Amino acid sequence: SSPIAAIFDTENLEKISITEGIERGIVDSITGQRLLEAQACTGGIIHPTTGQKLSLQDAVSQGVIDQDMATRLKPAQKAFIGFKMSAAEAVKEKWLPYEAGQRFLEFQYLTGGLVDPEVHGRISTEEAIRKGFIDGRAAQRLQDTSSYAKILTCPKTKLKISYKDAINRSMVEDITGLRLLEAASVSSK
Amino acid sequence: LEESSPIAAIFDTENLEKISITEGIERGIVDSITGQRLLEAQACTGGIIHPTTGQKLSLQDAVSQGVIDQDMATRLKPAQKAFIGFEGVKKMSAAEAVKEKWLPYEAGQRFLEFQYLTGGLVDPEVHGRISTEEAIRKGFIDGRAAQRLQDTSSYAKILTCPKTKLKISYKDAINRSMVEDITGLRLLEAASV
Repeated sequence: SSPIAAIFDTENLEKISITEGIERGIVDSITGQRLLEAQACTGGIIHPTTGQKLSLQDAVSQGVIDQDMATRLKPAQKAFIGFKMSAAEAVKEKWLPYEAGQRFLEFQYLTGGLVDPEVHGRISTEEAIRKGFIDGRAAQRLQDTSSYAKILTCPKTKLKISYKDAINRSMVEDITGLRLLEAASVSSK
Repeated sequence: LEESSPIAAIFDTENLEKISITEGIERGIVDSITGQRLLEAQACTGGIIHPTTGQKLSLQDAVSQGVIDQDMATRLKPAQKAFIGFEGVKKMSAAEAVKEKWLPYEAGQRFLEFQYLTGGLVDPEVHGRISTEEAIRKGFIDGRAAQRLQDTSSYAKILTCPKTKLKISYKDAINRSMVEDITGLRLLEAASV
């Protein structure tokens, strides 16, 4: 699946970047950062309208994310370009908290499979196991997308949801092909 | 296999058909305690598994859909809590609940094993599964408890295998289960005696 690219501000019926969603207060800062991390660790920050995958520096330049966010996303981008080492390895080497490494791997798994920084390519879970990125247990966890940590506050319902839930709830924009997550100022629940 | 999806339902060998655990109990091919435990394994891992759709259900919805009966839903509350979390007194995970005597050791242990065998212990905080390393980090279990979970071969035989009627562990159940072709749902065979 494609990563969630941007936010759909239901109340204002318009697509906005995750950053704007945060600015508007309809996507909390943590959730927003995590959505952005999901982009960085899977190829790059997604321009909300062009769909172009961007490096953090270009994202900042294009106004897709601000400098502070760019800073906080460094580990996420490295989960893609390498720390080269992968997020799983960074967690092992005490460079990245488990929580972070786990979501990065889930972000990658849900979007095509774990990323192997060394080749930019994705790899099968069998290969990730072989590479030591994950063990069979982690593989079963990853494959069981229904049990992913509810690390996001659904911007619309305000309930805790996983990134798989987010993808499930996301809608695709008219052929930009971009996956949008609806957001509201207050819970729709 | 060391880990796998939770057993979802029963394959009634005599009738060559998949039925819910509840139905297995009803037809007397799965005893109520074993059936309850198979259901606990589902409840503590996210939800009662709908036998046909595979969707995870709250106990309430499972009762509403006839997937489990009212009395069973009552008996499954602790297992569901093993997933959603035990009221803080900051929700407690199953392991913590055992420590605070809120959950009998046996029930807690069953739940931890069910989770472990199906991907990893559940962190009620984020309602997701975590590596054992992380569970240790969170203080859910210490190395000793982690070692116990790892030795799946030594899990208590808490189930009566629906087919052989012999006592087996959940690990055994998963190893003796069959994956239903189209659905990917894990079934345990059951026969009458």
